[PDB]
Amino acid sequence: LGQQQVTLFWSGAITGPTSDAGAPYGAAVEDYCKWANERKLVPGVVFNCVVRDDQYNNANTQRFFEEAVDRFKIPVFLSYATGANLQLKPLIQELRIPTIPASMHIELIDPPNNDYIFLPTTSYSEQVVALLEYIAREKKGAKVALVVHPSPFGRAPVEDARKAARELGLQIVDVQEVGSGNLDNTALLKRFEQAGVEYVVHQNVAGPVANILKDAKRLGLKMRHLGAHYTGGPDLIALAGDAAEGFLWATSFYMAHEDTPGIRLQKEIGRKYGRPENFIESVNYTNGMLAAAIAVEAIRRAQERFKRITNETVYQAIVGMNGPNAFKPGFAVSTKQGVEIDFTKSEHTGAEGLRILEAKGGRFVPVTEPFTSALFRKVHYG
Amino acid sequence: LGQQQVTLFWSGAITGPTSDAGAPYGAAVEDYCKWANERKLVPGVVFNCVVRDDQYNNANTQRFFEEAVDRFKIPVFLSYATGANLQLKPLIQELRIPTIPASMHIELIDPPNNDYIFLPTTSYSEQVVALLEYIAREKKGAKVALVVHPSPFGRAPVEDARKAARELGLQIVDVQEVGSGNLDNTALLKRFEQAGVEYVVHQNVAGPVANILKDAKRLGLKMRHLGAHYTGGPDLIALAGDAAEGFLWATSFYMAHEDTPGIRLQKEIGRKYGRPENFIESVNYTNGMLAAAIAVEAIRRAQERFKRITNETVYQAIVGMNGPNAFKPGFAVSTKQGVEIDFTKSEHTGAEGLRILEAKGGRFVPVTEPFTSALFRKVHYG
Ligand code: NA
Ligand code: NA
Repeated sequence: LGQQQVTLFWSGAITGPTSDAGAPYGAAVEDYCKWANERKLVPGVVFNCVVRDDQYNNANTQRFFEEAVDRFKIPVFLSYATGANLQLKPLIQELRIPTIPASMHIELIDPPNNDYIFLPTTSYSEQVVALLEYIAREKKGAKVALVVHPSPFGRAPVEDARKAARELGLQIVDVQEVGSGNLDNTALLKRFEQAGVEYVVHQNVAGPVANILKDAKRLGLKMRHLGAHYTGGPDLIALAGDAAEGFLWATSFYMAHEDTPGIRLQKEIGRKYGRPENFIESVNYTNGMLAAAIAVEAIRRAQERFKRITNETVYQAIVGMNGPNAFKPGFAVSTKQGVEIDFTKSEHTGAEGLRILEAKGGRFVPVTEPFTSALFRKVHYG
Repeated sequence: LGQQQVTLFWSGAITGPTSDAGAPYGAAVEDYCKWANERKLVPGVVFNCVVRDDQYNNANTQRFFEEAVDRFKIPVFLSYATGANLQLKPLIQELRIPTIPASMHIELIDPPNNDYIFLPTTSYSEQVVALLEYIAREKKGAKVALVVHPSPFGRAPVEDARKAARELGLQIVDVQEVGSGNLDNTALLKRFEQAGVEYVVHQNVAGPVANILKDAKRLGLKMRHLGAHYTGGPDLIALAGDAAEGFLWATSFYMAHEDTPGIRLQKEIGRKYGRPENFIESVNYTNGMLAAAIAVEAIRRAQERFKRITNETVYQAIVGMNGPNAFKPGFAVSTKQGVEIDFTKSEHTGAEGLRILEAKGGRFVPVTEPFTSALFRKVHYG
């Protein structure tokens, strides 16, 4: 009765490892929550916006989550790191709070302790398998190398890739872990060239990838580079410049240059709060805005249906978010079959479609229609 | 329960332009704050820590500042951008609020509206002048170029530099402005070589400087590179690696590898709160902790002397911070006759000494004792 306070809490890497993505992501959550208040998107609710920088340290994330459950009574958890989410799964499950991660690791929505975790988009695995499919269409028996961030995040899609490579007749000849501060990748690239690698697939944030491309260009190599969600967009172009030309990127998001109410809104909100241009255009600002938008829309549905806002009512709002009752903010693509954001008790992936985009003269251009990977489902679910 | 709440407010670039510096700086403010609470530095008071990311946008900084005055009645301001500080001097003077900036621009403490602003360390102008002095004893009549950040921060020491150079018989042949995303610095460096530049002095953060060093190393160039406070430290090493070998750097801080209670405190505080290792060694983590330590010691002394914590009593505790009451936390160097941190109504610079250090084997090594530049006082004050 009257205005109530509701806490929207995100914990992730505004600084520290992976912060190329966590900074714009965190910023979008804070901004959207700010916009929810100004436009009164949820009648009778003022959002208390809590955005914590855990710097990719799982102990910081746990402490911030415990504080947020105990003190702020959160009905939802906007989370970040793969490693952190893996570690908190038992506790998330125990206290039944719906959790929407920036991490797209499929293991998060696999048993046990998976009833409350909802992936806004396709997983690292589907992305990587989608890219491998694209590789096998180009060139049979292609030699491919994986380069991966040194963490549970980098390692996430490695097993689905090996088994997909096997199914497609490709050979994964190496897998290397490369983190930030990779000033000189000469040795690694020379190793790949000796072994006849022809395609390098990346699972990383954009700074390590950019460094590798810069060196690749410098040395004049012919291997093609591809990458999953966090590797690309305008961020990669800004760090790699022309060394990005021809990079192939798998993602569920619309680009900054496409026409969508959601992309339009990201721009409007970004300018409103004076974000720098490169935040406004980041695909990760889009990514955070979708996560906060999902949370804010489930809170709204909870208010309309139950007139009470709890982990339980918010849960019920999310698992009813399907069919004609799906959420279509225009942030991510949809299959010509499907809708944009839809969940059920048994379907925990929001935007199940993705595309492959190619970097051309400084901009990522779609070279596919939205699609789902049946190959991913065979190798992963059997 | 029952404890007096004192708000410690900082606004700066946690992300956006200059964030290579602002992030560790803001992290140190927050941590020194948590630590004051853990240890109850000031009896009967709890510090509430408001650390805000303005992304180097002056409009955000001003809005954050006004809000913190209205809602928290802050007794001190920890500020950041040189540009934001220049714009706020009248309001700071109006509010009679001691302001301790990250910015070291000498013009902040020049009249008018300069009564409430205190530099913790040496200014940009004296660092640049000190460096030009190092150049003239090595090579009479040397050709030098200045490369600066494209903002008031970058341009801050240029007039003192021109003045000094002319006193020394050096020829400043070019001043260039380069910001972040300077991926290719070839055109600029080639223009330097054709102009016969033999020394490059940088006024900048670490990222752009690093990009220039790596290009210069690729091109086999032999100009010597030098830089003011924000250009160097373990952060420049991490970004530039070997290309930084030989860089000459002017700062007032102790190094991470030196032995000091203050440096010991920063490692202990940083590991206590799970900061990444690179933040913990950052000189800008040291720099922010000094700023926060001064703010906290002044509040402490105000409490003890006056039984009230206000903008007025904090100010009195700052201008009495001299002689027998000078402050010696051990973050910054002192001269032999001198002392670490001392202010008067008339002396608004804390640690007046600086050193020149040289990068050898990925570590900055002092190459001088602490000193002050008479030449700087000649050109700037007469
Ligand atoms: Na779905
Ligand atoms: Na002094």
